[PDB]
Amino acid sequence: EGRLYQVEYALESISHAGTAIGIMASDGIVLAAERKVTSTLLEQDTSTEKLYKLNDKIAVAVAGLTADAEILINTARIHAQNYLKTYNEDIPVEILVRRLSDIKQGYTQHGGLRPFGVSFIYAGYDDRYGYQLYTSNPSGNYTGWKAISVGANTSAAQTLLQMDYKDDMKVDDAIELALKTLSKTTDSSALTYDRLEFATIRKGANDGEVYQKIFKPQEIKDILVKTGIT
Amino acid sequence: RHPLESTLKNWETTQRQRQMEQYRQIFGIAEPMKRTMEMEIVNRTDFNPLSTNGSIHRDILLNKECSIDWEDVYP
Amino acid sequence: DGDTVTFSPTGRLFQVEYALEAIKQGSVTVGLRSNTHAVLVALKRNADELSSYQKKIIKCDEHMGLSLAGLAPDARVLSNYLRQQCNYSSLVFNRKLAVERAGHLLCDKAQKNTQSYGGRPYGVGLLIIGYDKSGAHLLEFQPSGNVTELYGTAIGARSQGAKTYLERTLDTFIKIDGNPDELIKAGVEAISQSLRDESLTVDNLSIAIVGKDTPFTIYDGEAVAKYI
Amino acid sequence: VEYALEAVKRGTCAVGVKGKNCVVLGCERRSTLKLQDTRITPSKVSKIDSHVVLSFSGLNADSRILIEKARVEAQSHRLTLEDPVTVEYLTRYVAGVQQRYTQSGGVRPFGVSTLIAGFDPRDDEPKLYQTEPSGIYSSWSAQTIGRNSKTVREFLEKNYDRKEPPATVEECVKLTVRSLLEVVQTGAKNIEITVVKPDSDIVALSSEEINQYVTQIEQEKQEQQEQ
Amino acid sequence: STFSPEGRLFQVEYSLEAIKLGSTAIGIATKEGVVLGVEKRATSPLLESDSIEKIVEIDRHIGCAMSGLTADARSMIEHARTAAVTHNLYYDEDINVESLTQSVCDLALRRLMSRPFGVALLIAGHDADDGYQLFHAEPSGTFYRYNAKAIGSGSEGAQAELLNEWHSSLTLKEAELLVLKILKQVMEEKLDENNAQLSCITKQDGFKIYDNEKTAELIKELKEKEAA
Amino acid sequence: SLTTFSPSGKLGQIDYALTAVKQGVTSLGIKATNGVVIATEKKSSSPLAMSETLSKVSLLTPDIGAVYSGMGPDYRVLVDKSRKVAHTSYKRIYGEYPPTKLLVSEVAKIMQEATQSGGVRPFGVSLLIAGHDEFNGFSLYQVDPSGSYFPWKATAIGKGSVAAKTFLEKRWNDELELEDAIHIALLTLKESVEGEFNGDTIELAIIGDENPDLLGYTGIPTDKGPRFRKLTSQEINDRLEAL
Amino acid sequence: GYDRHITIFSPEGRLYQVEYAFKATNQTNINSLAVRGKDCTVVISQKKVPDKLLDPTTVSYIFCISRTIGMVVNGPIPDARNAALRAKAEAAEFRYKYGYDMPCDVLAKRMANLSQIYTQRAYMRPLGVILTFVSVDEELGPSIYKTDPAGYYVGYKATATGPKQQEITTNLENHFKKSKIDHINEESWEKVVEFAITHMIDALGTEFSKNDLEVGVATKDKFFTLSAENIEERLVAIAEQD
Amino acid sequence: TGYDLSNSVFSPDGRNFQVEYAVKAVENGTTSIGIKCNDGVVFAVEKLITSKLLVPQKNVKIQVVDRHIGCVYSGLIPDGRHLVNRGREEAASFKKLYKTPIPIPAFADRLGQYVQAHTLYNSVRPFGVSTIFGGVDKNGAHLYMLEPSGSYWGYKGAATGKGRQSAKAELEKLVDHHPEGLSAREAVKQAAKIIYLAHEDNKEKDFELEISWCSLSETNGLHKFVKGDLLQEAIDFAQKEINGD
Amino acid sequence: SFDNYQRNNFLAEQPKATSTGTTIVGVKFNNGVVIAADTAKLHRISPKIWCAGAGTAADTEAVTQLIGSNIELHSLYTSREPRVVSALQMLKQHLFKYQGHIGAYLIVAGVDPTGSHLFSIHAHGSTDVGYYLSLGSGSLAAMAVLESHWKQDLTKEEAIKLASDAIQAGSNVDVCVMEIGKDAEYLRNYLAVLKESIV
Repeated sequence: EGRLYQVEYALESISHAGTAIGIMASDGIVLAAERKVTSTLLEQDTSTEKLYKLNDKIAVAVAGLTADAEILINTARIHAQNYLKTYNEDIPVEILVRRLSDIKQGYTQHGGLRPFGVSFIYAGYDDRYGYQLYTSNPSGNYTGWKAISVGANTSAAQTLLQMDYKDDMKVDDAIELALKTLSKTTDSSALTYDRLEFATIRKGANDGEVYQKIFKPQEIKDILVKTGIT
Repeated sequence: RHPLESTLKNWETTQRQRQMEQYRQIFGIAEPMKRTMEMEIVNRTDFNPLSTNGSIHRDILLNKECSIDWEDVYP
Repeated sequence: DGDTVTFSPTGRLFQVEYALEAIKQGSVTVGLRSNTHAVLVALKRNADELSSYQKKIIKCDEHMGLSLAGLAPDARVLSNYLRQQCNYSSLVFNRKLAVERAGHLLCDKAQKNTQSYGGRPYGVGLLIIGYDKSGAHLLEFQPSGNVTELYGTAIGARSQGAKTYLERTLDTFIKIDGNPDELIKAGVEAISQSLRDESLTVDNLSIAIVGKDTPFTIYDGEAVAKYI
Repeated sequence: VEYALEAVKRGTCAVGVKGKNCVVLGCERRSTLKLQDTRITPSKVSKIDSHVVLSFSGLNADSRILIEKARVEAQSHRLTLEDPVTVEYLTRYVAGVQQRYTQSGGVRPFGVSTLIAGFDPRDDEPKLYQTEPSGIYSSWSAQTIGRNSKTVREFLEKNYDRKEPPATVEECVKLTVRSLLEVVQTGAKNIEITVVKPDSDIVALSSEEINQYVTQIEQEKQEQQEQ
Repeated sequence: STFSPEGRLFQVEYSLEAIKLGSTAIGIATKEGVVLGVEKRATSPLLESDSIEKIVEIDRHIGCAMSGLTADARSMIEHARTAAVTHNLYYDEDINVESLTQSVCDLALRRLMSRPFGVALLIAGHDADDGYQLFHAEPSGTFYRYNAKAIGSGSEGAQAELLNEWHSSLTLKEAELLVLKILKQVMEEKLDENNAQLSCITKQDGFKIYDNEKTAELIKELKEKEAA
Repeated sequence: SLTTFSPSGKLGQIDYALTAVKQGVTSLGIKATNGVVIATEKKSSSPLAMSETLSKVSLLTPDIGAVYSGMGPDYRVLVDKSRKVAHTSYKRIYGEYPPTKLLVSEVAKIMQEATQSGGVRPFGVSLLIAGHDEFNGFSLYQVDPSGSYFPWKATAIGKGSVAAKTFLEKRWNDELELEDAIHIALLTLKESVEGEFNGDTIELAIIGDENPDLLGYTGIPTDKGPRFRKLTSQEINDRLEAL
Repeated sequence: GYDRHITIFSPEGRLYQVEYAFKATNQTNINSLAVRGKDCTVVISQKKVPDKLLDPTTVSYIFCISRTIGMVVNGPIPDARNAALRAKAEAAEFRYKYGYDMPCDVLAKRMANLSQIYTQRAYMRPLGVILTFVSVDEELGPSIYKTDPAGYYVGYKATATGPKQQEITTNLENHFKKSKIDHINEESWEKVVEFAITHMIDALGTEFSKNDLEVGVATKDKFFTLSAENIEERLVAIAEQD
Repeated sequence: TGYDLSNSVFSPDGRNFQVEYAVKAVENGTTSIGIKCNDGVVFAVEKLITSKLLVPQKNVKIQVVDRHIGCVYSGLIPDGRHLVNRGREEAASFKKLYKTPIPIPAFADRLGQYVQAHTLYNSVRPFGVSTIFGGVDKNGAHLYMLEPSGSYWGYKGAATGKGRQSAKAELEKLVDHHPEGLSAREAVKQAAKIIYLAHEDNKEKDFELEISWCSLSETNGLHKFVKGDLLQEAIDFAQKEINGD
Repeated sequence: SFDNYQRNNFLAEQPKATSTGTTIVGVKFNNGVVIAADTAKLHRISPKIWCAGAGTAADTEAVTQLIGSNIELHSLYTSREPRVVSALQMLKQHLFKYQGHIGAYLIVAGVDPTGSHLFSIHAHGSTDVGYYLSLGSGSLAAMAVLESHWKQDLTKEEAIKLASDAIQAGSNVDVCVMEIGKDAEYLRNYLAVLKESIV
């Protein structure tokens, strides 16, 4: 047949995991993930749910078993820092996503293991190719994108990206389109500021380094007061 | 070269091999074979490339369930 | 079942019953012993009139011998193993293996493949012959590791005739010593009795002989014109 | 092994031809998915060393690990001899790993077929090798892998003689675009092609250059209509 | 790996039935040398020689030919080459051919009951111990000595004439036109230097494979002999 | 099944391990503004069988405690490996006992390493871990067989979990001090309880401010000693007078 | 289905190779009892010798693990002997690791945690046995601990086991309902053996000819088992009491 | 049903089926016996003959184990050869290390455990063979019987194989008329009667019987075979006894 | 752990480690045990097991906190208090494993459910025991002091006065006293170019 049935079901697994978006800019990258329907008693700043920081200059927006993803996230940190210790210089986003996407095929190569049920939208910056946005899935393939989604309702999200995305837009324009996308692909009756996570990458404070903030729930309110509803 | 080198690197397994020799002389051919066959179906069945720790039930068969080595803080 | 260690509902081992069905497929060989020497006759097989007829006699440093009654490669694994088992015993100690442990070593080593989960037993009947610190020996080996010192025996397909003959004439071999003469010819009559309508010829038939002051010398060569 | 070759028969069409002093390889590539970026996108055709190339059809995931295994070998061979690995030796290893992962239960075979090609130093023969899940290496002067490769293989075997390798990179490229244009009803923006000339002159062809070949063949085909 | 109700391995037999529909390789021995020959089938006229060479050298004294997937046996042939030349590099002698034939066909036992190299094989060559020797080898462990033998779809049907049409005193050219007469017998085709390939194996030639030009003077010689 | 995927991307074997958790004798924990509580029901057998040897609740670091629902032997090995990790990865490099986040990450890894490795079923336990970090404070986590961990304000697992979290979602609000959380937690296990409700059918333990009286020595004001306290049956029978 | 054959969860969270190891605990149809005095802990087993040519000196279900510690087993004799050889190796290593004698509590934990291995590995069988320890511990006094095929472990004041175990244990509970103490209220080990047998004969109804007893006794210096005439004094004293 | 297919699987009643199907191999092997004596131990074995081609001198079916210990077995015999073989080094290493012979209870557990260790994992099968073994040590004469489960118990007298049911009427009916048991000479004589008489179930096969003993007084505490004058006397004793019917 | 070896021999052909060459005592008393050191040399294995150390200071702090980790895990794995003979066994096994290449000289003193105990480990893993010991280079004077003025059952006060005298022989002291019913007691010291930027 030329198919793998566990791997088609691992792709069906990430299709249960809630919707996640990532959009590039002409100078930066954005990430925007939905937390699905959740109990009132869950904590809201201690819960490491969808987004993470893999070195000074790379993030991830994950959909899957978070438990699987944690090990890959940790190995990306270890590899990135060991690269930075090897070359005294930053790890490119593509080398990092290659290394993690190998592992996710290396288990898929095999009968002694299940493959990891995790998709990974990566944002990062380097002095190879500037800002890079990557996407990677349970079989271990990877692809670069300008604007992409993973997890549940991936297709409905890419139908909202397809016609609206204009190639030149800035970071703070993409912060609109992430919420236009997520709210149209919402898995809940409506959004609230605690139900989503965001992280961004920008060219330093101004020149030199890179700026790499995670939005805390008030900063998430601050981007919702804008591009919101009436 | 260093007088403790190799001697400490192999201490974990070499002491276990000698402990199986006491199991032979005190309890016959049955107990070391029984344990070394448990060792082979516990160590060789731990297939997990991202997990290099070894195995949790190994200490339940190895007496390391409630103890530390410098080798376990300095992997 | 076909499972290599598992027991049937009636306590049977189908894997070893089918290791003994290889006796119902290997071409005949026969053997016997006396006070001073022991003998085996191997009858061979071919693919076409052209084909060269199959080798089935070996030795262990001219101290022991061996034949096959099934898969020659499996008997060759036991042959090379026992031949090196007799090679390390010779060179390390300046001694020799007296044949007593050859039977044991085979019967340890063949039981193990029914014992462990793993690759199947050596699928072949074997006849081992040698000379000791005292006397010549014949050992029949059987798959799953039985050794029996049978005073005469025959193995391979339909070999019931040559057993019947070694039994039917307890004279001519048991009592025969010094010179080897009638051992070869009498064993050769027992195998020659067994063939239904097939043929005996000077390449097709080969004899192993071992004993006191005979360094084990393989007889399939033209000297066998003395014994057809 | 049988289901595994249906992975190749599920993979993109990949094709090539020898010439008297070059090899050209190419693939049907699905262009870009509206929102994908070419610079951030892997080529299908892939360099192993400055004088060696690999292209393919089937599991692209397995093909990363197959090319990544080939890349560590090709450099290790170079390191261990200063022998810039001959294409016939690069092919031995890559065919060998498809043998290794056929033979066992556990570590199931790579669901991939390859065209491997290159030029040894001063060997102006274009060495082209084809490999499959079992680890064969059939060489070919021209070949097709992937899906729909019926009409591609039929059209190629009607347009080339093994004793007729075109010397000019013009005809070399011209043949292969006609061939892929039988399959690509989706239009000739979807194709990608790459050339090896000897002594490490591996060269990719641009999206403009293949068009001076799509709109050279197209009016040649219209002249064949008016004839 | 598994047993049947009747003494024989399924992982061998259910493999070996593939070579019964494989390429029809045929070899002939003579007083003057050995001949080895094949249907030179190609997947397309686009395939070059020096790729899937269905006949190969092992050393100046020895060649090989086969009927299933050549790349499988090509792995065994890597070891066959290296083991042979390392014997010579260490001991300054060509390994006497039958001892190579066992050592190269013993790879199909790896130390037990193995998954097969799904390909039967024809080692052939020279030594001073038993002369020009033509063998056969298998996913089991087997032999031949010096006569005609064949593998692949036409082979056992061809074997009925190969046994008939041969004798010891033949010179090589006799076997050359004899190997073309047989190789045509079932292919539905005109053999030529595109549909057949040949080799002669002698003390004067070593192992050598007939060049496409010499395959056109030997087919011309058979074609003009058709009037006899 | 060996935890390989079913025809709609479910892990198969993990949903049955969650059902082993679901069958267990309840435990629950609450974050309170000045401390955290861990609470569970014990059972054992007749008045022949003690409920008072190695407790169902246990101490992981001087500032973290744990409690479970499901298969007791699984939990008991997870906590005794978890104790070993805290010393061999944190304390013997950093000189500080690991904050709750890291030691929960390590327990979560042992559980994930079971939903993928060879020859092994998932662990059949959910672990509530609760404790104090100087930097991010008084904290509560649930760790499930799947290896995933969720932080909470309050949570409950096992038999009573649906009622106990229904109660805690109606009850808990961002003003509760440690003691009124105990008075809701007691009223909650007063509705998990299958047997008699008393100071040996309930385990109850706390993290608050430290007790240098439990350091077992004094003279180094620096050290504050134990953050976690195992309440005795007398300390429990006082509060069981008000309920 | 295949789930029943190995230690892998079935649809309702069960482990059938642990449950079918519980039915293995019944195979001998033995019943057993263990009880504490003020200073001792004492353990009792039924005995069955089917063959007329079997040796009763060797139908043994009571084991000394090491000087002060012992156990009784319910389930097949081969799995029982395997437990006794684990348990002696656990205790002999503990005096090496920690410089003091292994307490019963930690041994019953340590055996119960090995039972968690076979209870998690798919490629091992649980043992078919329930254990019950005896020792005198300076940290706690005389003690008893249970263990079963799942690795469930629990300390006891007095316990009984086998296919009749709910009857023996029901009448033990209804003794402590009267005395209201943690141990049988007597000082000599002999008194508590004679009490235990008074409840064993009352419970199991088949009046004990001396062969139906095997007994171990733990005290501060020694765990030991009753010699064929030492058993006879207990039996005469119970016969003198009524 | 359908649990039968591997070694380490309890079926619905908690039974290990590879005890239940291994003991069927013991049944259909050889029938043979042994007795514990006031001074010593006796073993008496059925050397069944199906054709006269054997070397009956060297077809030894009782096995010498230690200087004072011996052994005998029924089932797939190759299994029992291994048990004896590393049984010899197990005893001889104990003797080399301890500087005294191994006690029979001390031997009986190590062997019972080597068999039991093959009933745990499914990477191996049971030993299909029952064994009877014994000897003399400073605590006395001792005799044990072992079964594929690793079950073992001490015995006064024991029997095995297809003849076992009528043998379980000559056993019992020894000790029911000999509650003292026997000194080893009458155990040698009585034993031969039993196994002769046990042929009642089967027609048209032949045998020789061979016997062996060790004692404080019938030999100086060494294992020896009983053949010759005393075995011909024992056969002569037995010969008339089934012929009493 | 062995890394960066075979290179330092060439670089030396080295900073000195902070060895404590001072002197320390333990004295067994009417209701407990005393130890003291001539100061921070009084490390804890556990609240009731204390070590006065000497020789390489980093070795003493590292091994005592490793054995104290083993013993903290131990108290959590048994539900019991640890013993001075447990610490003595583990220091014997542990310092035997590191063959005196870890260089610590180390008193062990403490109270446990069995009683009050006093031992010392020398670098080879060798052990001594008694009613009193002194260790670290001043000890030859404290040999005479303790043998002379100790007697059957000094109470707290005289053991602290004798400790003062013993350490004074061979101007300041740390002392800690383990009393059999009570929390162990710890006593300390008882006796013109310019350029600028923000970074």
